[PDB]
Formats: sequence, structure tokens, C-alpha cells
Amino acid sequence: MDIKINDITLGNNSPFVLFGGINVLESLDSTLQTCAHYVEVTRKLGIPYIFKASFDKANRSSIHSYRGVGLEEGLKIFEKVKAEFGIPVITDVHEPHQCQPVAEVCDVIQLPAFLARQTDLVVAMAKTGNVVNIKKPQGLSPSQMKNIVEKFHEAGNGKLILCERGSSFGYDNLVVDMLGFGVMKQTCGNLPVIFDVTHSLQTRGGRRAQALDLALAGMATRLAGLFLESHLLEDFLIRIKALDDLIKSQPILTI
Amino acid sequence: MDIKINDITLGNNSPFVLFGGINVLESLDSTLQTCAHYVEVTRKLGIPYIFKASFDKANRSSIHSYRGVGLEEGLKIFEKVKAEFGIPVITDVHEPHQCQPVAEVCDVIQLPAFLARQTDLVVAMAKTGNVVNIKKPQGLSPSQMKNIVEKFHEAGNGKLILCERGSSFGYDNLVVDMLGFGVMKQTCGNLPVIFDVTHSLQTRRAQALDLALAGMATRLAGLFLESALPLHLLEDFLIRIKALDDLIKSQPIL
Amino acid sequence: MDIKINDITLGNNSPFVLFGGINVLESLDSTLQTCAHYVEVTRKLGIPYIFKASFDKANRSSIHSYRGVGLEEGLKIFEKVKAEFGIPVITDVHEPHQCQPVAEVCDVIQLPAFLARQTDLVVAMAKTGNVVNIKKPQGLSPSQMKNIVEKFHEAGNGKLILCERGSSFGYDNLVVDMLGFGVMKQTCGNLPVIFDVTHSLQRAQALDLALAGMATRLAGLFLESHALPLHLLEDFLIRIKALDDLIKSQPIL
Amino acid sequence: MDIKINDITLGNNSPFVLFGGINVLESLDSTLQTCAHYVEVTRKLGIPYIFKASFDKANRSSIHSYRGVGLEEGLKIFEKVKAEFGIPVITDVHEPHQCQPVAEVCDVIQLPAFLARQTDLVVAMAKTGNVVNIKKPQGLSPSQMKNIVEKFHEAGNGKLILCERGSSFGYDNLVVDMLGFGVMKQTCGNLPVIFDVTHSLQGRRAQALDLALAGMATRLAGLFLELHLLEDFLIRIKALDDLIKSQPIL
Ligand SMILES: [Cl-]
Ligand SMILES: [Cl-]
Repeated sequence: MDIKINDITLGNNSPFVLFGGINVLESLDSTLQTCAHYVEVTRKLGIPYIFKASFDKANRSSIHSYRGVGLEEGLKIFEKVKAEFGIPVITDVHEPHQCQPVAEVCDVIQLPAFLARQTDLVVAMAKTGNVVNIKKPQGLSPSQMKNIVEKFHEAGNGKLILCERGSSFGYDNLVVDMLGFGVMKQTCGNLPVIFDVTHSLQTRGGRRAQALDLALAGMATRLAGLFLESHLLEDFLIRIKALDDLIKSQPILTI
Repeated sequence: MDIKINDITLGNNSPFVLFGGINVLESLDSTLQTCAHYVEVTRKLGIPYIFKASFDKANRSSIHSYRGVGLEEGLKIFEKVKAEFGIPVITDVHEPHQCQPVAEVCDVIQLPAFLARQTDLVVAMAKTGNVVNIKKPQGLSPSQMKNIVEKFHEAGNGKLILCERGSSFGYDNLVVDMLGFGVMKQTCGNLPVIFDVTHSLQTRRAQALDLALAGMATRLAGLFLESALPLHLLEDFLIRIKALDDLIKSQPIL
Repeated sequence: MDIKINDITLGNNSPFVLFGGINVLESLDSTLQTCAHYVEVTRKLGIPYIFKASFDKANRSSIHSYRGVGLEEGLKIFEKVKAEFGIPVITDVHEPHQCQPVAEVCDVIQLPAFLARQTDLVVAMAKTGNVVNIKKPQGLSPSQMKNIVEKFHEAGNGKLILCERGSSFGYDNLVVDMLGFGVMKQTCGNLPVIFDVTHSLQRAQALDLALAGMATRLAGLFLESHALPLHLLEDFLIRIKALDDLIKSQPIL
Repeated sequence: MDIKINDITLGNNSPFVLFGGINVLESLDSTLQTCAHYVEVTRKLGIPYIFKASFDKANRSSIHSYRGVGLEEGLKIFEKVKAEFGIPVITDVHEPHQCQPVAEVCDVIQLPAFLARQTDLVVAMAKTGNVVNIKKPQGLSPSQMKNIVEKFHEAGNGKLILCERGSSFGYDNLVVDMLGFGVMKQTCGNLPVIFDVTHSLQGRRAQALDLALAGMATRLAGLFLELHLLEDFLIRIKALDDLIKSQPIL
């Protein structure tokens, strides 16, 4: 099942969409400058692009780390990003009451992994009618994502993206099960599946050569998109796009 | 470090405290009846007791599932439990705004495992000044528990209980690492450590008893369970736990 | 099901039996000196005792690190241990050909974990008629131990001990599932289960882990020393024995 | 580091080599038939090929289960495979004494995963001088493969292939860590790394393909496995492999 996001078609058999930006919104000037780098590299490679940032990050490394500019100013910034670049945007929400005003502006709203089971947030997200990105908890098996999907369906919204971020592997480590993508496709109605390579790695060419190997491996399984929590970018995306074009150009095996 | 909860002393070298009750509050009558059974059994065995229940089930499989009586009616029920039995009580919170009104009534407030990294909830819980029970996420190693502890300390509250509930083991399965208790004691200032045997089993009453015994053998402040154990096996179960706990606590550490 | 090993009764409802000694046999004088320490401590606490060592360590940190004295000398050392102390002994075998000559001397022979699925070794061990200790591979779930058991039974030997040594937990790391004991008891005919706390561990940690395991009601404890330091042995065993006495004195629920 | 196996160059920056055949040798006729299928498909796609089989099933469901033809007859069969098809072959060894006679015939000898820490087997394998395929135990981290490699080097043999076969993931289940390939390359001198996709998988055709593709996307020397299913599968692997090998490393 494909999902239309303005002029973008997101789907497991469509060219991959890149989801990328900054961690937290600080200022309009800072945001536009970063977004302009992503936009210029992606436009030049012809890769569809969705800008990501948090306006209010509830899951911070420290208590007093900056949460972001907040709902009101954040949504202003996002409006400016959409107007200047003509691209869709994505942001996370952690409180039910935030969902509706965020959804007036943000094309995709994101369910953080740690809140993925919180029924009230699921419901309030669903009721926006917006495209939703469901982050897979590291403790949830791929065959149980269908239960989160079910709850969104009960609450009236089927425009759902499934985002892999790795699975708990002993202590501390995360491993990404390359079979999980296929399990999610088979059990969740072939909804678009995207890969958050960055998180998948935070606990493991340095990080750069690893991110590339892991992104390649995941995209080889035929996925709707790639999600980075962030010329260097350009070399990376050239390789991802090469693999993605090859894979998507071949028909799926046939019974 | 010991923590005082009314007349109870909770600590890794003190007699074990039982945190027990029901999953979700449904009615006043049901709750008082169950609580009376726990109270009568624990008082006769001489085991300190804290009554546990949730006023809300925040992650049901269905949006249409029964979720509990809710904050307002739930706190009423907890006030009645405290007035009738004179015991401390414990319940979980899911939203920052709930922390203060819950803490006015509930002696111990609990950070659910899924929310343990919701920084705003941590901060709002800490500011209550109440005793807090931190449920260890199944994806968090015992040597990183100190990071949650740090955050509570930075926000001004050192009255923290660490609650083991098992660790992710492949898909859909939990294992309890009996070495984790010691790692938590060593790295988190010997704060009280308690064992949630019930949730620790959930992926799998002979097994609860074996697992509870194993955990208490490592010398713990408390045991945390639901009744899930059938309610009339409770007295026989606790007789065995208390026997082991008395033996272990009577031997000096080294 | 209990198993008789000379005058010892080994069984999940019997006082725990200590299986203890050294990693690899390196000399006669030093083996006897270590064994004497075990024997004096265990006799003083009234704990039944089986001396353990390998004559040939197959998985060494380096290729030329010493394998041990070897089969011929190793069996002579074990005969000396049995003559001097009158206690049973246990050792591992790696090759089918070694089974017979080892079993003539040793009261228990041990199937190493890495070889536990080698059908020829299983068959040759079984055919000795000896008591066998089956080391649980770290990659094998407790509900699959029954398949090793089955193969021993097909080959004619039901005098089997099951030995827990932990399970792979992510990379390079072991966790002991305290529910695995019960699963093995339930699926393998309540054969004696013992706990190798030493190999499970990679201390105050050894003691905690040993206590936790023995709290689940087991036939025995399996450990090494030099690994626990040899003079803390008595203090360690006093605590194990206290817990084991308490647990075994209560009827099963 | 590349390894020459007759006319084949095996190496992490070379076209992938398929290691394929049957589980256990049963008879000359059914072995030749299966081998001929692999040979005809690989030749027609232009993929280098090494035939694999065991002469002995070391872990059998029953003591009475069929075990395979055994060393003597098994080596006869391998000689006939080499003579008829002119390809290298690979088989596993379980006992030190078997190493030399197996190595006389078999181009590559394989160290099974369960025996990978059996030092006497390591030493006897090493002393053959043959190309060795080291099966990575499901309980061993990728950063520890270097310790096995070190032992083979101390015993005088650097012609080693590292073979990924998945890692224990809870009970009774495997997962393949796609970062492990790179860790092994970086810590073990860039020795050839291959991927046993078949054993890594504790319908099923779609899974093997996804997993094989994911692994070969990390740039590997080879792939190891057991209406036209093989060819349709290898067509896709070879497409990916050609793309990945044509891009320079960064
Ligand atoms: Cl998560
Ligand atoms: Cl004997």
C-alpha cells in the first residue's frame, strides 16, 4: 500500500524516500540552513526528501538539555520550511493534546518508540487523519507491530509508516534483523516500511562505514525509505540510490 | 541506603517488604476485599506490606479494552484503603500533570518501564518529594540503571527504589539475570532493590515460586507481585519466601 | 530419579553434592594438595564431595598452552586420588576411544558442552554404562536437553546428570535462566540437575549466583578453584549449605 | 587478502563465489546429478562455483538415523566430482586424524562451528596447508574471530575464509548482525568473508533471498548455501553483487 505525501509517493515498491534533518529546532535561521543542505543534495540526486526535527523533545539525554523552541514557534518554523522549499515535514509528538495543532501543519507526525503502546497518544494521533510514522520499540518483535497497526485502524487511520530501529541484543547492543522487514510487510498489509539506521547504531570509516553497510543491507530488502537522525551525505546517498534503483527495478519473485 | 515508608524500613539488608495487590482498580468493594486478604496474611506472617494497584491501564491491546476506574475515582479508593488498613500504597503515573495529585495520596509513586526515559515525567515525579519506584525497562542493562537514578538526583529526589522486571531475550521472551541485582546495588549507591516476579514471567504456581526464591536469594529489599498468583496460594507462597529471606538476611555479607 | 555414586545419593531432593576441583591436571603433588583441602572442608561440613579435573583440555587459549598430563598419567593421578581419599571423581572425555579406559577409573564421565551433539561420542559414552554428566551447550534451550537425553536412552544408559552452564546473551556474555532448571526437571524425567556456576560466570558474584540457583532445588553445585580462591571455600560452602538445608527440608509445593 | 582456489580468485573485492551443494553424501549418482545442476546454472550466469557436501552427519536425530557414506566412500565421490566437472570442492572434518586424508582430495576443508575452539582440530587442519573455511559459532562475537585466526597463523596457515552463519538470539532462534561482516574484515586482516545463508535461517524462498541480498550488500567474497528456483535466486544475487563490487570502497 502506497501513501501519497503531497507530490511524493511513499511505498515499498517506489523509489526510496529520505527522512532527515536536525534533532531539535532552535531557530528559524539555523533550521533553514540545514534544511537547504539536505534539499540541495537530494534535488541534485533526484531523491524525494522529507525534513525532520523535534519542536519539543521529551526524551532528552539530560533533564536540562534544550527541549526545542516549543509548539508555537516550532510550527511557525515548519511553515516557513514548507513555503521556502516546497517539501513535506515530519515531527514527533508526545502529548495527545499536541496532535491536532501539529497535524494542521506537519505532513507526517511520529509516534516515539517508547510511547508506541500508549493508547491515548495512538488514538489522538489517529484522529488527526494525518500520515503517521510508527517507531518500532527495540523490545517489540516484528510480528507484534500488527497490534499497533490494529489500534490505529480501530481509531480510523490507515496511513501508517513502520519504522525499524533495531532490536535489543543481550545488554546494550542493538542488532537489526533483516528478516523483520519482511515479517512486517506480510503481517501489516504491506504498509510502507522505513529504516532508522542511525538509532540502530548509537550503541555500536568509523560510524560512517558502518552506517553505510547497514543502510545498504536494509535497503537491499526493498524498503520505502531511509531515516537518518543526524558531500559526505552526497557520497552516501549516491550509493544508497544506486542499490535502491537496482532493487526497485526488478520485479518481486513470482509464485 | 534504607528508605522509611511510614513505619516500614525498606532496605537491602532489612526484612523483605511485599508490594502486592491487583493489576487494575475496578471497584471499591473488590479492592477492599483483596486488600484485606493481603493484610491479614502478611500481618500474621509478620511481613511488611504495601498495597499496589493501577488506576489506569495505559497500554491495552485494544482501544476498546477496559482501562480502570481512572484518577479521580482511583485516588478515592486509595484513600479508603489507607484509612481502613493504615498501610502505605503504591500506584503508577503516566502523565506529568498526574504526579502531584497522585502523590498527595499515594505513598509510593511508580515510573512505568516504557516511560522511564520520558524526562518530563521523571522531573515531575522527582519534584513530588515522594518515594519513587523505578521499573527497570526490559531493554536497559543493569549498569545503566544509574542513569535514571542520576536524573532523579539532579531533579532533587534520592528516595528511589529499583525494580527488576526481567530483560529482553530474543523476541517476545524475558530472562531474569540474577547478577543484575548486585550490579544495581554496586552502581546505584545500594538503593533498595525489589523484584517484580510477576511481570518477569509474562512471556512464559511452580515457576513464580522458584523464580522468586532465586531472586530473594541474592538479598533484596522486597518482592513485587500480582494475584498472576491465585489469591489463596498466597499464604503458602509467602511462608516459603519469608523462610528464605530470614535465612539470607541472618547471615552477614562478604 | 536419584543416582547412586558409590555411597553418595545424588538427586534433586537430596542434600547437594559438590563437584569441585581444578581445571587441568598438571602434577600429582599439587592435585593431591588441592583435593585434600576440598576433602577436609567438605568432611567438616558434612557435604558429599566428588573431585573434578581434566586430563586433557581441548579448548585452550593458545595452541601450545599445556593440555594437561594426558590420559595415561591423568588416570594414574585419579587412581591415587581415589586410593588416598576414598571419594568419587569426575573428568571429561573428547574422543570415543577414550570412553572405556576413562570409565574404568572415573566414577563420572563428562560430555563437554561443545561436543554434546556429537552422536558418536554420545553413543560411546552411553555404552560404558557409567554415570554421565551432560554439560548443556550455551546455545541450547533447556527444553531441548531431552533430545540429548533420548539419545543416551536409545544407546542404553539412563544414569545421566544435567549440568547448567548458562546461555548466550547477546555477544560474549552469559545469563543463567533460573526457570531452565525446572524446564529440564519437567521434560527430562526429573534426572539430577547440577549447576556449573564457574563457567556460567563470564567473587561476591559467584556466591549470589550459586545461591540463586540452589534456591530452585538442585542436586548439586559444580565449581573450580585456584575460579574461586581456595581458602574462601569454607565460608562459601557454609552459605550454600545453609540455603540448601533450608530448601530441601521443605516439601515441594 | 585474496585466496586462489585453482582458477578461482576468492576475495572481498572480487566477484562472489557460490559454495553450494547438498547436506550429506548418499550416493555417487545423486551427488553427480545435483552437482551437474549447480554447474550448469552457475556456468550459464558466469558465477564461480565450489561444490559442497558432508561425508559424515555428525549430529543425527537418532543414534539409528542414516549417517552418510563415510570418509572412504565420500572421498571417492569427491574425486569423481573433481574429475567430471573440473571444479573445487569443500567438506567438513570432525576429527584431527581425518584432516590429512581429506585434504589430499578436498580443496577446502571446513571447521564446523561447534568445534571451532577445539585446538587439536585447529592445529591438524592448519598443518594440511589447505584453504580452510572457519564457521563462526553462533555464540561467538565477530570481534573474537581474530582469536581463531591467530591460532591458525601460529600453526602456519593463513589461507582462511571466515563464514558467518548467524548469532544466538534468545532460545532456539538466530539473527544475523550485518555489522559483523565489517568487524571481521577490519580485525582479521580482510580475509575473505562468506555468508552461510542457509544455516542462518533456523515463504522461506523469499526469506533466503532477502537475507542473502542484505548480506551481499555489505561486500562479501561469497555466498554459501544448500520451478527454476536456484537460477532465479542467483540472477538477483549476481546483479547486486556486480553493482556493489563496481563501486569503490570509502
Ligand atoms: Cl525503544
Ligand atoms: Cl567408572
